[PDB]
This record gives sequence, structure tokens and C-alpha cells, in this order.
Amino acid sequence: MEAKAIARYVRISPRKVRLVVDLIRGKSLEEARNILRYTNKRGAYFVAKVLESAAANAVNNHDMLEDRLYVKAAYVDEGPALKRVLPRARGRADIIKKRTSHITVILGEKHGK
Amino acid sequence: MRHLKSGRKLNRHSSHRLALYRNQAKSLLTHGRITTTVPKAKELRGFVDHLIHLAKRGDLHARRLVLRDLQDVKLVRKLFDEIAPRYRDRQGGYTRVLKLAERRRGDGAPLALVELVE
Amino acid sequence: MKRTWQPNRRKRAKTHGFRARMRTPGGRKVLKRRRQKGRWRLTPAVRKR
Amino acid sequence: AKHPVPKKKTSKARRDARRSHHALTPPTLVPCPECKAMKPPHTVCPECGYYAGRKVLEV
RNA sequence: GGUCAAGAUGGUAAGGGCCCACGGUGGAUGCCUCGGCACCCGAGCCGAUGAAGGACGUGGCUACCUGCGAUAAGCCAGGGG
RNA sequence: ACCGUGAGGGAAAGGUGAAAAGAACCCCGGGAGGGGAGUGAAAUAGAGCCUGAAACCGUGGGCUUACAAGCAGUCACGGCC
RNA sequence: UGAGCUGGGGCUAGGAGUGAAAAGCUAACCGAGCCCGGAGAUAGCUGGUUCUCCCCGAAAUGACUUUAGGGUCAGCCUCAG
RNA sequence: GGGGGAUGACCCCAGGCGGUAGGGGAGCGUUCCCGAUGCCGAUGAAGGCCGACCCGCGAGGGCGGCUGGAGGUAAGGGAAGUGCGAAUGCCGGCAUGAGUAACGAUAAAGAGGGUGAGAAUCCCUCUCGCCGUAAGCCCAAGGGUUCCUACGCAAUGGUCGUCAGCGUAGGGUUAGGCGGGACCUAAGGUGAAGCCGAAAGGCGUAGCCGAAGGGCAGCCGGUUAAUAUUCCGGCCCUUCCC
RNA sequence: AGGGACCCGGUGAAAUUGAACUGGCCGUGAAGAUGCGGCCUACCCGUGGCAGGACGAAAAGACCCCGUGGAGCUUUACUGC
RNA sequence: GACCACCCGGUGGAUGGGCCGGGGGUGUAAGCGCCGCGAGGCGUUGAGCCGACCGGUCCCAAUCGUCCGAGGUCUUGACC
Ligand SMILES: [Mg+2]
Ligand SMILES: [Mg+2]
Ligand SMILES: [Mg+2]
Ligand SMILES: [Mg+2]
Ligand SMILES: [Mg+2]
Ligand SMILES: [Mg+2]
Ligand SMILES: [Mg+2]
Ligand SMILES: [Mg+2]
Ligand SMILES: [Mg+2]
Ligand SMILES: [Mg+2]
Ligand SMILES: [Mg+2]
Ligand SMILES: [Mg+2]
Ligand SMILES: [Mg+2]
Ligand SMILES: [Mg+2]
Ligand SMILES: [Mg+2]
Ligand SMILES: [Mg+2]
Ligand SMILES: [Mg+2]
Ligand SMILES: [Mg+2]
Ligand SMILES: [Mg+2]
Ligand SMILES: [Mg+2]
Ligand SMILES: [Mg+2]
Ligand SMILES: [Mg+2]
Ligand SMILES: [Mg+2]
Ligand SMILES: [Mg+2]
Ligand SMILES: [Mg+2]
Ligand SMILES: [Mg+2]
Ligand SMILES: [Mg+2]
Ligand SMILES: [Mg+2]
Ligand SMILES: [Mg+2]
Ligand SMILES: [Mg+2]
Ligand SMILES: [Mg+2]
Ligand SMILES: [Mg+2]
Ligand SMILES: [Mg+2]
Ligand SMILES: [Mg+2]
Ligand SMILES: [Mg+2]
Ligand SMILES: [Mg+2]
Ligand SMILES: [Mg+2]
Ligand SMILES: [Mg+2]
Ligand SMILES: [Mg+2]
Ligand SMILES: [Mg+2]
Ligand SMILES: [Mg+2]
Ligand SMILES: [Mg+2]
Ligand SMILES: [Mg+2]
Ligand SMILES: [Mg+2]
Ligand SMILES: [Mg+2]
Ligand SMILES: [Mg+2]
Ligand SMILES: [Mg+2]
Ligand SMILES: [Mg+2]
Ligand SMILES: [Mg+2]
Ligand SMILES: [Mg+2]
Ligand SMILES: [Mg+2]
Ligand SMILES: [Mg+2]
Ligand SMILES: [Mg+2]
Ligand SMILES: [Mg+2]
Ligand SMILES: [Mg+2]
Ligand SMILES: [Mg+2]
Ligand SMILES: [Mg+2]
Ligand SMILES: [Mg+2]
Ligand SMILES: [Mg+2]
Ligand SMILES: [Mg+2]
Ligand SMILES: [Mg+2]
Ligand SMILES: [Mg+2]
Ligand SMILES: [Mg+2]
Ligand SMILES: [Mg+2]
Ligand SMILES: [Mg+2]
Ligand SMILES: [Mg+2]
Ligand SMILES: [Mg+2]
Ligand SMILES: [Mg+2]
Ligand SMILES: [Mg+2]
Ligand SMILES: [Mg+2]
Ligand SMILES: [Mg+2]
Ligand SMILES: [Mg+2]
Ligand SMILES: [Mg+2]
Ligand SMILES: [Mg+2]
Ligand SMILES: [Mg+2]
Ligand SMILES: [Mg+2]
Ligand SMILES: [Mg+2]
Ligand SMILES: [Mg+2]
Ligand SMILES: [Mg+2]
Ligand SMILES: [Mg+2]
Ligand SMILES: [Mg+2]
Ligand SMILES: [Mg+2]
Ligand SMILES: [Mg+2]
Ligand SMILES: [Mg+2]
Ligand SMILES: [Mg+2]
Ligand SMILES: [Mg+2]
Ligand SMILES: [Mg+2]
Ligand SMILES: [Mg+2]
Ligand SMILES: [Mg+2]
Ligand SMILES: [Mg+2]
Ligand SMILES: [Mg+2]
Ligand SMILES: [Mg+2]
Ligand SMILES: [Mg+2]
Ligand SMILES: [Mg+2]
Ligand SMILES: [Mg+2]
Ligand SMILES: [Mg+2]
Ligand SMILES: [Mg+2]
Ligand SMILES: [Mg+2]
Ligand SMILES: [Mg+2]
Ligand SMILES: [Mg+2]
Ligand SMILES: [Mg+2]
Ligand SMILES: [Mg+2]
Ligand SMILES: [Mg+2]
Ligand SMILES: [Mg+2]
Ligand SMILES: [Mg+2]
Ligand SMILES: [Mg+2]
Ligand SMILES: [Mg+2]
Ligand SMILES: [Mg+2]
Ligand SMILES: [Mg+2]
Ligand SMILES: [Mg+2]
Ligand SMILES: [Mg+2]
Ligand SMILES: [Mg+2]
Ligand SMILES: [Mg+2]
Ligand SMILES: [Mg+2]
Ligand SMILES: [Mg+2]
Ligand SMILES: [Mg+2]
Ligand SMILES: [Mg+2]
Ligand SMILES: [Mg+2]
Ligand SMILES: [Mg+2]
Ligand SMILES: [Mg+2]
Ligand SMILES: [Mg+2]
Ligand SMILES: [Mg+2]
Ligand SMILES: [Mg+2]
Ligand SMILES: [Mg+2]
Ligand SMILES: [Mg+2]
Ligand SMILES: [Mg+2]
Ligand SMILES: [Mg+2]
Ligand SMILES: [Mg+2]
Ligand SMILES: [Mg+2]
Ligand SMILES: [Mg+2]
Ligand SMILES: [Mg+2]
Ligand SMILES: [Mg+2]
Ligand SMILES: [Mg+2]
Ligand SMILES: [Mg+2]
Ligand SMILES: [Mg+2]
Ligand SMILES: [Mg+2]
Ligand SMILES: [Mg+2]
Ligand SMILES: [Mg+2]
Ligand SMILES: [Mg+2]
Ligand SMILES: [Mg+2]
Ligand SMILES: [Mg+2]
Ligand SMILES: [Mg+2]
Ligand SMILES: [Mg+2]
Ligand SMILES: [Mg+2]
Repeated sequence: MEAKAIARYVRISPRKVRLVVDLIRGKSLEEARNILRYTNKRGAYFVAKVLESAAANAVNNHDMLEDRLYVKAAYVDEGPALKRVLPRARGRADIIKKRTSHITVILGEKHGK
Repeated sequence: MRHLKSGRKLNRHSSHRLALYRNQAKSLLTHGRITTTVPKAKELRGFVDHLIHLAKRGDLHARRLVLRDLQDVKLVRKLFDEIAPRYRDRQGGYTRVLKLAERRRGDGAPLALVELVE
Repeated sequence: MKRTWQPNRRKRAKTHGFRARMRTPGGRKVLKRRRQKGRWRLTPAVRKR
Repeated sequence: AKHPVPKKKTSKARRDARRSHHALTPPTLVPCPECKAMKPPHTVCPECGYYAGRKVLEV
């Protein structure tokens, strides 16, 4: 079986957090944890939460044994945009968009004997 | 270019850089343990070592000297009487800088440990 | 630098106030238009009682 | 806005290739001396992990 | 078993391109509507007995709307049901 | 609403489902969010809710590419799927 | 210390005011303010003008033209008889 | 075009068929009407997504699967807000530059402890620096709950926030003497009398309105988380009526 | 010397943008070519820098002319008041 | 040396910091003693303080560690 957790409307830029997600793809849960703890990014925190919430769905909802699950799949999609006004010189007003991500960690049991 | 010229500038001018070290010395020689930025540490070793090694000399000059950088009448006392001894047979290396594996956040700075040896 | 808007409540009612509008026939129409557009305020709200 | 400015929108193929160097390098990690977990080298291993040095305790 | 000079050819993608599958975003298309538009009837003034339009209030708890006016989500009487 | 001292200007914004039956409880989480359970004919109808196109952004797969040069296609042969 | 500067209260305005005079100033663009209206002013000028197939297929000359990058008539294209 | 008399639509036959401005002729599709009290539709309408299939020169029409969940509408005629790629077009959405410039005065920071899921950024302590005719304090404008406290962190804060001038809630503004009005008059405004003007209206004596000017009786302390010349305490005055 | 520029963590715009797989010479072409010819050169992708070219961006040339366009000003231009 | 890269070390080690010595700069420290009413002067005193340059010394710090990385396509040609 495979299990997944999704953090949605997370107030962070996709392109930013996608960077650490790609860092755990295909790895054991044991390793992945050790990676996020010392990855120096704001995205670590969030991805950590999603991952741990995914495991906590495998063992308690799908029977998967924590010692055998890897990061089968992981991705982050673009949530809706927070458009905000940025006042500029000569009365301009730009619009910066505070971006938003949909983090999706998806776990599976390693095919170990 | 600017080779050699030993002595970090820590995005500070002269006076700030001085009172940086001094205020870091007091802070050390009061708790004997300090957590700072890795570079603010490396540079803080020699500044204190010199101060201690001077309080090993005991003379009031050495005292009157040190007072320039610590300005406080005690602590100097605590330096000369409670700390300066412990290094009598120890020549150099009065200080230790250990690196913490945890970084700050919203800053990301690597931190380090500064304590008094032995 | 000193800008165009220098608020002064006495001036505001002395100038665009309800009683000011009612004097001039020009003003009586301003009310008439605003009242017919269905404006919620016929006249700049001013205060400091 | 003023003097210089880009002349053509950059292709998806061309921004994506600019980013061909943006990947992260996973952290460098060794197993601690005696405490259980994994820690970065030359550092005070967060679960007290030093002998002749102090540790600020987890203990 | 190998070595060896000449020569001839594979795999490999940091990344990119085309295709396929599945999503994210976004809110077009379709269907819906009791809002609008048009013509045709009907109907046609209100006000010092203080209009029109408001301000402020008003509920056991009430931000706004609606209703009402210190008798304040309402009072009295007739008719309907 | 907002813009304007003022006269005046002047928007955007409709749709779950037959019925709230609007998701008790449990797990991760500070919350948000999700995973189960449950409701339902349908939950990528779960309330940023009918349909959900395109641009746009991702994940996975087939072919391909690091001695080539171009309005990116076309006509040939050939490999691989 | 002056033809000084300054608060508060007032008056003067659109062919009008004010101006130790620059056509300066009259709400961040004044050789004639702003709003709304006449109004869909007018524009011999620039731009744009959206499905398919089938047949024919021009002119950039002449004369007049406050006409010359616009027109009226003739010329040359087309359709019906 | 000529025969084929087939008058049909059908055959052989021979010719023409580059094309802008333009002329002409055929059709496709979109919305609505009659056809409709009909027919298609939950055994699934319209719309969507695929298709290497079928018919049409083409515009298109079919058919098949997936989606979708309540409409659709033939033959054949009728009427139009009837086909977009461009108008520095209009509205909206999303890209590019780009993880780039920037994060708003060069007065300046360091450590320890505390809270907290989370702290360079909140609280406390010590050290250091900056204003000090201010970058301190008190009035007036203007603003209108921003004040005090409890609970909070989605957004606002150019980062972070456990904090806040932010969100929810509760509280808080006390006067015969302070300011203004039941006083005065100034420019100016208004305006019985009066004068003028097609109407609207314009003037105008007195009077009236009009103030940061004239006139008028409160000083010092104390208390609240938040008010005080306002409450409290002590000393001191004003006007009106009898 | 300090504040930026560089590196790391956090936040994250802008004009511009037909699409791009965007080299040099000598020619050629609407007369000043990355894009056509011939030759030369050149593995793929970046980072910090310079400003010769993309007739680089910006502003539907303010000069010039055209329009039987407009406006301010003048006078023994015309005609009014 | 912008980042990267390059170079030297990583305990079997003198890599940096410290400490010591030398160089070098400053030019006679504090304290005490003497003279002067005093400002000061003299002696101790080339004292004292001291960034980089030349070295020394394990006192402090490069501990402990994990990860990647060949087994060699084919033909021919000569020799085993
Ligand atoms: Mg401004
Ligand atoms: Mg800095
Ligand atoms: Mg200084
Ligand atoms: Mg001034
Ligand atoms: Mg303004
Ligand atoms: Mg006032
Ligand atoms: Mg009237
Ligand atoms: Mg109202
Ligand atoms: Mg320039
Ligand atoms: Mg791509
Ligand atoms: Mg590849
Ligand atoms: Mg989709
Ligand atoms: Mg109706
Ligand atoms: Mg009456
Ligand atoms: Mg009467
Ligand atoms: Mg009424
Ligand atoms: Mg009401
Ligand atoms: Mg009744
Ligand atoms: Mg009844
Ligand atoms: Mg009855
Ligand atoms: Mg405004
Ligand atoms: Mg307003
Ligand atoms: Mg509109
Ligand atoms: Mg909708
Ligand atoms: Mg319904
Ligand atoms: Mg409904
Ligand atoms: Mg828990
Ligand atoms: Mg919390
Ligand atoms: Mg759930
Ligand atoms: Mg069921
Ligand atoms: Mg389903
Ligand atoms: Mg179904
Ligand atoms: Mg679900
Ligand atoms: Mg279910
Ligand atoms: Mg669906
Ligand atoms: Mg559905
Ligand atoms: Mg949506
Ligand atoms: Mg939906
Ligand atoms: Mg429905
Ligand atoms: Mg939907
Ligand atoms: Mg889509
Ligand atoms: Mg891919
Ligand atoms: Mg070659
Ligand atoms: Mg090749
Ligand atoms: Mg190229
Ligand atoms: Mg090609
Ligand atoms: Mg004077
Ligand atoms: Mg004045
Ligand atoms: Mg005034
Ligand atoms: Mg005018
Ligand atoms: Mg006028
Ligand atoms: Mg004038
Ligand atoms: Mg003047
Ligand atoms: Mg102006
Ligand atoms: Mg007209
Ligand atoms: Mg027009
Ligand atoms: Mg005209
Ligand atoms: Mg026109
Ligand atoms: Mg024809
Ligand atoms: Mg022809
Ligand atoms: Mg003539
Ligand atoms: Mg002509
Ligand atoms: Mg013309
Ligand atoms: Mg003609
Ligand atoms: Mg002819
Ligand atoms: Mg004929
Ligand atoms: Mg026939
Ligand atoms: Mg033929
Ligand atoms: Mg031909
Ligand atoms: Mg033709
Ligand atoms: Mg024809
Ligand atoms: Mg048709
Ligand atoms: Mg019908
Ligand atoms: Mg059914
Ligand atoms: Mg179906
Ligand atoms: Mg329809
Ligand atoms: Mg079709
Ligand atoms: Mg369908
Ligand atoms: Mg029909
Ligand atoms: Mg029809
Ligand atoms: Mg139209
Ligand atoms: Mg049409
Ligand atoms: Mg076109
Ligand atoms: Mg367009
Ligand atoms: Mg352009
Ligand atoms: Mg929107
Ligand atoms: Mg750049
Ligand atoms: Mg840069
Ligand atoms: Mg920068
Ligand atoms: Mg700042
Ligand atoms: Mg700053
Ligand atoms: Mg702490
Ligand atoms: Mg605690
Ligand atoms: Mg702290
Ligand atoms: Mg601190
Ligand atoms: Mg700070
Ligand atoms: Mg006030
Ligand atoms: Mg508020
Ligand atoms: Mg407060
Ligand atoms: Mg609080
Ligand atoms: Mg917040
Ligand atoms: Mg923030
Ligand atoms: Mg700001
Ligand atoms: Mg926060
Ligand atoms: Mg608040
Ligand atoms: Mg009193
Ligand atoms: Mg007062
Ligand atoms: Mg009074
Ligand atoms: Mg009065
Ligand atoms: Mg009275
Ligand atoms: Mg008076
Ligand atoms: Mg008057
Ligand atoms: Mg009058
Ligand atoms: Mg009259
Ligand atoms: Mg007064
Ligand atoms: Mg007074
Ligand atoms: Mg008084
Ligand atoms: Mg008194
Ligand atoms: Mg107070
Ligand atoms: Mg008091
Ligand atoms: Mg009292
Ligand atoms: Mg510098
Ligand atoms: Mg950065
Ligand atoms: Mg030539
Ligand atoms: Mg050339
Ligand atoms: Mg080409
Ligand atoms: Mg060619
Ligand atoms: Mg060429
Ligand atoms: Mg050729
Ligand atoms: Mg390149
Ligand atoms: Mg470059
Ligand atoms: Mg250049
Ligand atoms: Mg430059
Ligand atoms: Mg032009
Ligand atoms: Mg002209
Ligand atoms: Mg003219
Ligand atoms: Mg380095
Ligand atoms: Mg090495
Ligand atoms: Mg080693
Ligand atoms: Mg060394
Ligand atoms: Mg020395
Ligand atoms: Mg001496
Ligand atoms: Mg001495
Ligand atoms: Mg003496």
C-alpha cells in the first residue's frame, strides 16, 4: 500500500520549497528525516510536517511499518496567489504576489523481503 | 586584493568593533560560557587570552591595564583571584571554541560555543 | 512639502456644508442631483462637536 | 524600467536551463560517537555528543 | 588464455526538447436565474395636520439590512384568513 | 466600496446537494491542512464546493540531445518505443 | 527690525481673478481651471474590420478641382440582359 | 461548351481553372421563431476531453470511448446583437525579466535568563552606542478607540514574531472656577427699512451672526491598569434667587 | 575607512517581451543582416563584470512638411460688439 | 580568492589562534623615591605598551567519521 499527506495553502513560494522536496525524493524515511533536520531552508519545517503526517497515516491507517517506508513520490503545486500592493517611487504601486504551495508527500513500503 | 592584514572587520567600524570584543569579554568572564556566531568567536579568543595572561602577572599595572577593556572594578578581582590562578601552569590556550550544529532561523547563522578551558 | 489637503473642519462645513448648499440655487441643485442619484451622503460628513 | 530592458521573453527552455545549477546538495552527516543519532561533523552533537567537552545537556 | 598497433563503434543527461498520463492553477463553455430590457394596458401627485429625503435611536443577547419612533420588530379598531 | 477639497466619478462580486445528511470519533499537526471513519446515486459535488476549457506551473513514463548553426518547419530514408 | 516671517478668521475665479511681470499662479501639467452636459462635436488623417469554396479580375492616366495623400466625369475590372 | 434525350444531375468528349484592390456565384456554422400538446434524453441532454475511423474540396458533419449530470431539438422554412489574431483595442487570468534590484537614512550593537510547538526580532538583567533648543515635556489643529487589560497570530508589519498602532472581547474620558456656549464686538457675512435687476438674483442703514482679540471665579497635592485644576484632601473665590 | 556591489538565510518587484534552437567575415538584400549566399569559426549550462550591436528601452518626432485641424498674440486684414 | 576554482595542512599534525623569542613601531609606562610653594623636573627607565613580518612551542582548535569510485564493447594486424 501507499499513503500520502497534503499540506495546502501553505504560505510559501512553490519554487522555493520545491527545492527541498526534490532533496528527499525516493529516499528512506530514516534518511529523509536526517536531511530535513539540517537542511537550512524555511521549506524544511513545512516538508518535515507533511512527511511526518504521511508516516502517521501509513502505520495507523494503512498498516505499513515505519521501518520500511520510503518517499515513493513527492511534489509541490502552486496554490492561489496573495496579491499585495507595493508602493513605489513617483506614485507607482506594483503588485507583489505572496505565493502559496500545496505540498504532497507520498510514502510506500520498500520492496524489501 | 589586500592580503594579510590579520584581523576580521565584522561589518563594524573601529569603535563598534572594540566595544564588541569588550562587551563579549565581560560577558564571557562572568559566565565562562558563551554562544555566538562562529566568526565573532574565533576573533574573541585572542582578545581574552591576552587579558587572562595579563591577570596571571598579578601586578597592578596588569590590573590597571585590563581595566581599560573591562572597566569594572570587580570581575577584574574575580579574574585575578578566581580565574587567573587556574592557568598558572597552563601557558596559552586558555580558551575553547566549539561549534554548535544548530543554526539560527530568520538569520541562518552558524553558531559556536566559547568557554574557558579546563 | 505643504500639500493641497490641509483639513479644517470649520472651513469644510462653511464651504460644502448643508446650509451653504441651500443658499445658492446652484447648490440647491447639487443636493437635488445627489438626492436623486440616491447618494447616502448629500454633503461631506464633518464633526468635532 | 529605464535604460536597459530585456528584448524578448525567455523560453521555458532557457530559464529552466539557467536553473540547471540550482539543485541543493544534501547535508554532510556522520553518525555521532556514542549518542544514537546522525549529526554534522566538527560540531557539538545536539544530544550532548561530546566527551572531554561540555554539552549543555539533553541529560 | 592475453597482450597489442591501426581502425571502428555503445551506454552515459548537469540540464533541455517533443509526445503520453495524472494533477495544481485559473474560471472560459453549457445548463440555470426571478434580476434587467422592451412594448401594451392600468394608474397618477405629495407638503405647515410639517412632505420628499434624512440624522439618531429602537430587540432579553443585535455588526448590518428590513421594520418601527421614547407607546420604537411595534399600540387600537374594522375586514381577510 | 473606492477616487475626488468639491461639483463629480464610480467597480468588482450569482450556482454544494433531492435533502445538511455540512462530515461524530481516531491518527499526524500549535494551527492551517490532511489521512482514516462516516453521510451521499456521485465527495477531483467537502463548503476557495455543478460543469471546470486555454494560457500557466509540477510529478511520472516513451523517444531524443553535450563537434554543432537556427522563422524551428517540411520531404525523404533510416534507428528506438 | 523689514518692502520681514508666521497662526487663526475673511474677500476676489475662468475670458474671470490675482500677479514687485514669468503669460507666473488660481488643488502635483494653465497662451485660458475642473466636473457634468450639447456629444456618438468634427477628423478629406492613422489604426482595425472576424467562416469556406468556385469563376472573372483591375488602376496608380486624362480634364476640372483654395486641387495636389480628397474628390466629380471619362478610362481600365465585374455582373445581368 | 457540345453531345449523350439521360432532362436530367448521368455518361463519355474537348477545353478553361496564378492572382492584390474589387465584381459575381454557391455553401458551412452560431443565437432565436414556426415545425412542437411533437420527437431525442437518466439505458444519461447541453458542454467538456481524446480519436490513427467514416462522409464533405473546404467551412463543417458523423461515429466511438472517457468526462458530465438536465436538458436538447431533425427534414424543411423564417429572423439576426451571427464566426477575431492583430485596433500601443477592452475586461480578466497567468507567464518573462529573476530567486534579480530592493527590504526606506551608516545612531550600533553583545551576552545571560524567561515565555513559547517555534525566538537575532517578545519580556527582564548587565554591557555598548544615539538625541538632549530633542529624537525630552506641555498646548492648538487634524485624526476619531489608535488609550488600559485579558485571550489571540490567517492577514496588515517590507524578515521574524509568542510582539504591535493588527483580530475578538471587556473596561476607561466625571468641571458653577480649564476651553467653548445661555456675554461683547472685528474683517467679513447676513439683513425689517430702502434701492436695483427679464426670472434666478445683486446691493444695503440699523440689528443680528461672526474670534486665537475684549470680558470672566481655582491654586498645591493625592489617588486609577486606563481620567483628573474634572474625583479626593486642604486652603480661595463667582453669578443667580430668596 | 565606512555604506552598497559578492556569498548565506528570510521576503521578493519593474519596465520590456511576435515566437527563438539568437556566432564572425565578405557579399547580398528597401541602400547599416544572428535569420538569404559563400566561407571561417564554434562541445552543453552557468556566475561575476564591460557596454560595441540587437538601427537596444522609454515617449503614435517637440524640428520639418501636410490638414482648406486647433489655440494664444498683433494690426491702418474683414465684419461685428 | 567575488561564490566557485587553485594551493597548504588535518593529531603518524606546527594549519590557524594563543604563549615565548627575535624583528618592528612608539620614545623613558604605572608605582615609589628625591627637588620645587606650584605647573612640572630627575632617577628607577630604551622603560612600558605593542597588528600583520622570522621562527618556536601541542596550551586551544583541524576529534571521531560517512559518501563516491575499475574490472576493462568490437574488428583487424603482427608476437605468446
Ligand atoms: Mg507621493
Ligand atoms: Mg550586511
Ligand atoms: Mg568613534
Ligand atoms: Mg512654510
Ligand atoms: Mg492626494
Ligand atoms: Mg478651526
Ligand atoms: Mg426653488
Ligand atoms: Mg441610507
Ligand atoms: Mg544611464
Ligand atoms: Mg521544462
Ligand atoms: Mg534526459
Ligand atoms: Mg486539471
Ligand atoms: Mg422576469
Ligand atoms: Mg405648528
Ligand atoms: Mg399659515
Ligand atoms: Mg419620512
Ligand atoms: Mg435600523
Ligand atoms: Mg389589533
Ligand atoms: Mg381579526
Ligand atoms: Mg373567519
Ligand atoms: Mg480621499
Ligand atoms: Mg472622501
Ligand atoms: Mg465596469
Ligand atoms: Mg462559480
Ligand atoms: Mg439544487
Ligand atoms: Mg440550491
Ligand atoms: Mg499529538
Ligand atoms: Mg503558539
Ligand atoms: Mg478528514
Ligand atoms: Mg455508501
Ligand atoms: Mg466519482
Ligand atoms: Mg454517472
Ligand atoms: Mg476524501
Ligand atoms: Mg468514501
Ligand atoms: Mg469530475
Ligand atoms: Mg460532481
Ligand atoms: Mg476555484
Ligand atoms: Mg467544483
Ligand atoms: Mg445541479
Ligand atoms: Mg469544480
Ligand atoms: Mg487544465
Ligand atoms: Mg518530465
Ligand atoms: Mg572539428
Ligand atoms: Mg554528437
Ligand atoms: Mg546556439
Ligand atoms: Mg532542424
Ligand atoms: Mg510691518
Ligand atoms: Mg496670514
Ligand atoms: Mg481660512
Ligand atoms: Mg475660460
Ligand atoms: Mg463656463
Ligand atoms: Mg485678466
Ligand atoms: Mg508677488
Ligand atoms: Mg499647479
Ligand atoms: Mg450636436
Ligand atoms: Mg468620438
Ligand atoms: Mg473644425
Ligand atoms: Mg469619429
Ligand atoms: Mg464566373
Ligand atoms: Mg485568370
Ligand atoms: Mg476655386
Ligand atoms: Mg490626386
Ligand atoms: Mg487630403
Ligand atoms: Mg470612376
Ligand atoms: Mg474593352
Ligand atoms: Mg452578356
Ligand atoms: Mg440532361
Ligand atoms: Mg479538365
Ligand atoms: Mg493555369
Ligand atoms: Mg482563380
Ligand atoms: Mg458567378
Ligand atoms: Mg446556415
Ligand atoms: Mg414548442
Ligand atoms: Mg438512474
Ligand atoms: Mg457516460
Ligand atoms: Mg442552447
Ligand atoms: Mg469533426
Ligand atoms: Mg458528450
Ligand atoms: Mg429549430
Ligand atoms: Mg434550420
Ligand atoms: Mg457584433
Ligand atoms: Mg455574419
Ligand atoms: Mg486580421
Ligand atoms: Mg489583443
Ligand atoms: Mg514594442
Ligand atoms: Mg480573481
Ligand atoms: Mg540580472
Ligand atoms: Mg547582481
Ligand atoms: Mg541586494
Ligand atoms: Mg529599516
Ligand atoms: Mg537600514
Ligand atoms: Mg533562552
Ligand atoms: Mg519551557
Ligand atoms: Mg536572547
Ligand atoms: Mg540579544
Ligand atoms: Mg535590530
Ligand atoms: Mg482633538
Ligand atoms: Mg480598531
Ligand atoms: Mg495599546
Ligand atoms: Mg498579550
Ligand atoms: Mg501574523
Ligand atoms: Mg510577516
Ligand atoms: Mg512597509
Ligand atoms: Mg508568523
Ligand atoms: Mg487591539
Ligand atoms: Mg469644582
Ligand atoms: Mg486643558
Ligand atoms: Mg464660559
Ligand atoms: Mg451668542
Ligand atoms: Mg438660562
Ligand atoms: Mg453681537
Ligand atoms: Mg446680501
Ligand atoms: Mg435677495
Ligand atoms: Mg425678487
Ligand atoms: Mg473669545
Ligand atoms: Mg479670550
Ligand atoms: Mg473661564
Ligand atoms: Mg487660587
Ligand atoms: Mg495618560
Ligand atoms: Mg492634579
Ligand atoms: Mg475640590
Ligand atoms: Mg571598503
Ligand atoms: Mg538572498
Ligand atoms: Mg549594393
Ligand atoms: Mg552587410
Ligand atoms: Mg532559416
Ligand atoms: Mg537561401
Ligand atoms: Mg550568415
Ligand atoms: Mg541556395
Ligand atoms: Mg549561453
Ligand atoms: Mg554574464
Ligand atoms: Mg551594449
Ligand atoms: Mg552598467
Ligand atoms: Mg506621428
Ligand atoms: Mg498647419
Ligand atoms: Mg484653420
Ligand atoms: Mg576560503
Ligand atoms: Mg587534503
Ligand atoms: Mg582525519
Ligand atoms: Mg600555529
Ligand atoms: Mg616582542
Ligand atoms: Mg622619567
Ligand atoms: Mg615612571
Ligand atoms: Mg613636596
